[PDB]
Amino acid sequence: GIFFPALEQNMMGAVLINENDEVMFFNPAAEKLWGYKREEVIGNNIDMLIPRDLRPAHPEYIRHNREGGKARVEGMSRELQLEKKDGSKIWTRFALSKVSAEGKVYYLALVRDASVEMAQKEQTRQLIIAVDHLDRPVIVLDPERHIVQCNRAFTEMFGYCISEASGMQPDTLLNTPEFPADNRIRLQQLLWKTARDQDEFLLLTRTGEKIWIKASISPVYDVLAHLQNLVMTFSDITEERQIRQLEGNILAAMCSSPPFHEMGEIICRNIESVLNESHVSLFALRNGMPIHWASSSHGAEIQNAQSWSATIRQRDGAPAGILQIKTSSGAETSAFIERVADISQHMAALALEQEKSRQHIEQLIQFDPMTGLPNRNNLHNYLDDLVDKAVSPVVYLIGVDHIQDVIDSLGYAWADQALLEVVNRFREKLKPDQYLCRIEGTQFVLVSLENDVSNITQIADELRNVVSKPIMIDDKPFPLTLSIGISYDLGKNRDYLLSTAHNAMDYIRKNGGNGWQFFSPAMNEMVKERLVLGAALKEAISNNQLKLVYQPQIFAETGELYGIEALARWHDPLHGHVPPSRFIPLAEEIGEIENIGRWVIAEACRQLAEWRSQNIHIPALSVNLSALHFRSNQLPNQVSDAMHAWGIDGHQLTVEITESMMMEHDTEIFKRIQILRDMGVGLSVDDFGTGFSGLSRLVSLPVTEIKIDKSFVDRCLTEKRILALLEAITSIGQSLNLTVVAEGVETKEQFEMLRKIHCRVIQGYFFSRPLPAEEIPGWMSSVLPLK
Amino acid sequence: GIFFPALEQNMMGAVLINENDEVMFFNPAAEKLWGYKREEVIGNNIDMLIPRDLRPAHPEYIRHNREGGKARVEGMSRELQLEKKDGSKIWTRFALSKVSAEGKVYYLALVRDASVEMAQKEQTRQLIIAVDHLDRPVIVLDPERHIVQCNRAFTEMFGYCISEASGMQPDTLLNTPEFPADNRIRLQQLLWKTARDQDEFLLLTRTGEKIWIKASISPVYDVLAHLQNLVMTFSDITEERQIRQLEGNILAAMCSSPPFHEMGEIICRNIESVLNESHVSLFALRNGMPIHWASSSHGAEIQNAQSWSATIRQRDGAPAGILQIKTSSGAETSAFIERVADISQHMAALALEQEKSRQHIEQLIQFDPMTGLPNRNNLHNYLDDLVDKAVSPVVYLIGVDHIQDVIDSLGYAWADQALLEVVNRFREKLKPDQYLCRIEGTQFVLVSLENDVSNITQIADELRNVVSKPIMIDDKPFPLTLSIGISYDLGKNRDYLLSTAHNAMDYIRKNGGNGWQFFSPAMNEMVKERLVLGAALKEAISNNQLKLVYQPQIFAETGELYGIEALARWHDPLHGHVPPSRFIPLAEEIGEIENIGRWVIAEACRQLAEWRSQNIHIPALSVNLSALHFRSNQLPNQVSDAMHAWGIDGHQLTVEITESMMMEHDTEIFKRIQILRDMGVGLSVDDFGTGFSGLSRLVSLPVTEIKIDKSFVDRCLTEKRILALLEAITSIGQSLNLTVVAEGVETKEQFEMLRKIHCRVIQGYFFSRPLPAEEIPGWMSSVLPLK
Ligand code: HEM
Ligand code: HEM
Repeated sequence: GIFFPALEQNMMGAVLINENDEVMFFNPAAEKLWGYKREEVIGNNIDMLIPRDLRPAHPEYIRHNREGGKARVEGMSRELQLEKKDGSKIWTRFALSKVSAEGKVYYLALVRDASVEMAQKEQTRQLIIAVDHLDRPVIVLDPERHIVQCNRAFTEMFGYCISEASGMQPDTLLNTPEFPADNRIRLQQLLWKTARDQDEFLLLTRTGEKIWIKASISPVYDVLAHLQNLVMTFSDITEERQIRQLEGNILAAMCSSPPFHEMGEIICRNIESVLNESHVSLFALRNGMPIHWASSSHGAEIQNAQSWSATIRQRDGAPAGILQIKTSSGAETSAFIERVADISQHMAALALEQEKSRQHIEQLIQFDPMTGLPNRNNLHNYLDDLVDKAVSPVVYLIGVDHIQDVIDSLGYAWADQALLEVVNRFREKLKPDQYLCRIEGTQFVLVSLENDVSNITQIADELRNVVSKPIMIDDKPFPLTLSIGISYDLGKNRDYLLSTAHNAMDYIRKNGGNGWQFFSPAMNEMVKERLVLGAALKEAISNNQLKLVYQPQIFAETGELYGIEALARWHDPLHGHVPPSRFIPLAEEIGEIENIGRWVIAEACRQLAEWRSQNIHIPALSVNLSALHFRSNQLPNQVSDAMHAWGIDGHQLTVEITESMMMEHDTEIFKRIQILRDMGVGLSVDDFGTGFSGLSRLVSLPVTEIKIDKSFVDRCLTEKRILALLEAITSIGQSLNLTVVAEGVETKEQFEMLRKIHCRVIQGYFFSRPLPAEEIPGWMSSVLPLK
Repeated sequence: GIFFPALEQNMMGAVLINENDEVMFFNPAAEKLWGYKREEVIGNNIDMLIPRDLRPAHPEYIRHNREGGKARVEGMSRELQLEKKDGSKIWTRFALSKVSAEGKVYYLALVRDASVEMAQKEQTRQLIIAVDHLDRPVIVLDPERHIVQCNRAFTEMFGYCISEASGMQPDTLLNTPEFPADNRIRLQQLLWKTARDQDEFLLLTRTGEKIWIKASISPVYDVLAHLQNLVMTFSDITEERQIRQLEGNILAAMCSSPPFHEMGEIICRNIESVLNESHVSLFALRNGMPIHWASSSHGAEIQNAQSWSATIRQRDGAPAGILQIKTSSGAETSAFIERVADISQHMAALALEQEKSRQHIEQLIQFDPMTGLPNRNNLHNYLDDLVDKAVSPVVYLIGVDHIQDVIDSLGYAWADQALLEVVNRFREKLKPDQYLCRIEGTQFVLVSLENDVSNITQIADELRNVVSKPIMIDDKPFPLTLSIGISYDLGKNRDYLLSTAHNAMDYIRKNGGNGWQFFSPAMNEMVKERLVLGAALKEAISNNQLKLVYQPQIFAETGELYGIEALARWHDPLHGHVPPSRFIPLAEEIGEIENIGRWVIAEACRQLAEWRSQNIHIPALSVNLSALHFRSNQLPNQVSDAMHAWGIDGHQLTVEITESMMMEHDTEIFKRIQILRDMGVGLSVDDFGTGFSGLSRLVSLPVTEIKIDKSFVDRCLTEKRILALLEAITSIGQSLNLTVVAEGVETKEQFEMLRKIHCRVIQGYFFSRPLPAEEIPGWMSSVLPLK
């Protein structure tokens, strides 16, 4: 038979199975397939040829193709995986056909090895993901200018599928608007142009919005140099420019250097604004852990959405952040999401880098560029030094308040200068011991060592008075004040001091600002009682409750009377017998020293005159002006008025002017005081001048009394180190014809020591304790002399 | 036999041709394929079934196969366009097999259609062309992470195509430098990521080049949700990487806020780095006109140079500048030039906006917000007020220089920190009366009010020393220098002074990297001449070429010469006859304060040795040492050494010091004076003691004699108080044999004016003008007394 040699020498594996599913034929092509030899399977069940794992399902196909023939179908050709005798599940092309061999229902199966074309199909399967995956849409056109294949970017960019765009003109697919009318002419010209070309089109999506597309056509010929294909690519220019301006705006915002979470939120907001129908949010990396960096308020869930992840990497190293964007299906094309993701990721890397650099910068900056002052870093060391040296530091926290008005009105450009002006006033005001710092924003710190209550009640006042007059901006005033808290304690660490200072600083502002306070309620009480005492002193001068007392002075060599001294004296049921060691500085703080001294001298004069008018006389009275410092320009005015109140008898009066030199700062006092001698008052001095030999010890000044203070005589009896200077002062008195008085003496031994040196007047608890205004007349009417 | 039905009833197209090209077998499948009938086909030439246009060569192919053997190929297969009997042409897969009957040559043809396969092949060529048309590389990776496909972009940009790349790891396929930034591990891990990711990598071409690829890996899953393929896209981030570096650098710049011109220069540097041989220019817009803000310095001639412009607009879109890029003709790709235009323009946009704001506020700002120092306008108003008041200042143009080191190494932030550090030194050292501002950039200006050349040079030298110490920052201290220009002219405007000082600073900076001078060299020579004089004094004191004069003091009583006072002199031929009032301050300036005094005392002791041999019995010898300013660092040891040098006990030697100088350090000074007491060396204090008047009487025993200054003795007509000074001295004089010395007597009338006051010693020109070293014996022999 002719069919015998052709079947025998054939390159396709032909096999036949009887109606009972048993095989009866094989060939060398079948041997190239499977692997079994002919005799191994001739007359045996087909199941052995069937794959071992496929045998359970084969009977179903057998029944379907025998009982009903799969709806009376002889067979078909298709691909199937063949498990060769070596166990390899190779791929081959199978074909089936019902046959009537021997009058029975037999089935003939043809097989062909298909490894090579299977590899071609693998190439195509990779190439389809290579085409769907792409940065821009691309579609190839046959000689008749019909769309044949497209990509996922094309589909998601124009709302079209391959089924919808198959075999149809690009313009017919993207039906163009009639406005302008030349769009059709231009697109035809470009599409039918035989050479590579580019142009711009105004396509409108199947689902809506217009896109100003930039389309390009390129040719591809064949061996015969004939038109084989024309590849057309629709690069986006509308959304492409949207991403370009997205990067531009992200860089613009980042150039202002806003804080970390602000940068994250800005990036998220803009990313969503471009890739609408999505949410975005970033995570930062710290200590090898992710922390939610920023998010936009539009975090609502959207159906049919997919996540999309990227990693933030700085100049090198592990990630600095995690990028995640959830986008709803149909929101925007995948390549466009890629375009947004790359820019967002690189911009986020730069954002992380900026914060990282700012960390090391701020942590080590030793001066804040605004105001150029020291900052927290320097203040930390300048407080650690003091705390470890154990010298009690005092920390004031200043807060500028009522500032936001300038920021709102003129803007930051002028609000910065407004702060700098006050900071410069601080510098012009402060002193070498003090240290200044600007910790953050409108908050500053002052470090001091002098920590007396009366010192702080003045430093705080200076700091708060710095801003009395308004700040001049644009020649227009803009007021400000300060809330200043004072921390002062021993032992506690700088951290405790700063915490307390900030507590007080915020507390003052919350109460209303424009003020100052200590941290300690007890220390605040202290000043409350001080203020009450000051008001009481005001009322006291008003109501004439203070008095004066007299300390007798005697000629040390004879026992005759020499003078009396007017020691101020305060009496009060609310506070008992306060001493001049405490009630004078209160008068200085309250500014009533003027009335204090006025009443003192006035009552001294009135007592002197009312005793002169009676049958009693005394050598003189000495009022110590230096105690209240009596240093205003009315220094002679007050005494002149008081003396004129009852006539001028300066010869009967003495005055003490022990300002360290009384001319070291104000020469007007000296130039005007000569009226005292003109009236006859007895000038007196305690200290010894320094410069120019104390102005040649002012022989021109008619000094009368030289007073050796209490301490000198108190310490004299022990040491010749003081006996020598006592000798010198007494000798110079005796030589320059000056009367020397000693303001202290306790027991007979001190008086014995002072006797030999020829001291002229001695006063102290020895001769007579101070005796009030009511019975010193009795003492003088009784005792003369006292030795 | 089944061999007949095996083919006769087959559905696959089958034909057979014998040696004579006659069709011997033609199956019903072949009938339904071609359209002929079996009877019409059998016995006819095979060419009838061949396409008419291809028939002529078919017999030639058959003859070639019959004769040449063709390596006895058993069979083959392919697709060709079959022509049917009706003339229609279709694509039909087919295969050829070689069979032999009766020992002759026969050929068997098998045929199927697979027209959908031809359509898929058309789709496959289309996929290849679609992916290959775009220049972005894409590759596909099997599950095991082996690259299994490539495209034209990848092969062109990496050398390896698929053939030499398939079936191996991408990390090995892609070679990297030796872990420059740990690139190997990053590539390995990213290649192993299971979720979509993207990073950057250095990859070296076949030749070997440092190119950067933005590897972007994405997975593709199957229908059953398993990892199926890994497709990645290496976008060549080289232009993109360059823009990344550009953005980072310019972001760092704009954050650090450099000056506007340096910002433009940085922009130009980056622009030329990304575009070699570029003549880029930033034509900003000022007052509606294009102003050259900056440009790249490489303006070399270019043939048909490519020119482009980018528009710089504010937030509202109004034009504000033009980035004009000029480059080699067509040397820049459109896709990359577009970005170096847009991104650079949009980053410079905020620079321009901030600069416009700063320019609007420039005429009004009063405080530079980087150093806190007053800006140019404050200084201008201050100098205007000073000149209106007729105050000529000295503009210490402190040109803080060498800052370029920190600028190039650590950048603008740490440059500002160093500037704040140096202004900290200036602020702490400047005296209250001085003023300091910042005229521009790094040029500070410290306005003072010192006209003395000595004070000016002292301020310059102390500024130089305070800047000399390394300026610590970031634990890498940098040395810094100053170029202090100075000027001083009465009645000249601020413009005159600031032009002069600026020109002087420029002149000195040009002549050297450090120094300081005046403008108008007419007076700059003063520093050089005084320095030469200082060197000459150094030489003279080292050589011991000075001289001494011995002025005697004559008793106001009837007596012999009380003593001598030794006064150091100097006589040189070149520098003139230098007086004491000149060289003593020069001695302090040059640092021989202790050395000159040591010479003075040594000469005094040697001359004491010389005198005693003759009848010169040395009543007493005072060697001053007050104007020479002995410090405690060298006083006791050196002053005492001269005592033993020639055997003269202190009973005649005398030193002098002012208590105003003793008060400099009260801790130890007079201890050495007591050592001198033990040695017998007397101490004659100055005009009078300072405060407390006691150290001049106890522990120390001065007032062995005390001297009255000539300025007072000759001015007694107004300084009449020196009479009381004399009597105060007389007190302790009669106490323990102490004495006064009125120095400066010039007439017998002054002698009468003094002697009435019981002064014991008279000195001055009148009784005896100073005598040369060797005439003391003559004066002694001649005058006893003169009266
Ligand atoms: C590697 C060996 C084999 C494999 C992998 C295999 C697999 C399959 C599978 C999965 C089907 C379901 C329908 C389809 O896939 O098209 C099928 C159908 C069928 N199989 Fe097999 N089979 C093998 C061997 C054979 C052989 C040699 C025969 C000989 C007749 C056979 C008899 C049939 C029949 C008659 C059908 C009906 C298909 C139709 O009518 O379209 N099987 N085969
Ligand atoms: C549509 C029908 C046919 C077409 C288009 C066609 C075309 C061709 C062409 C162009 C060749 C040259 C070699 C090559 O292309 O690889 C060839 C070779 C050949 N053809 Fe055909 N042919 C057809 C039908 C047949 C048939 C039915 C037979 C039956 C035996 C046959 C026998 C041969 C032989 C023996 C060769 C030699 C191949 C070799 O030596 O490698 N041709 N054919």
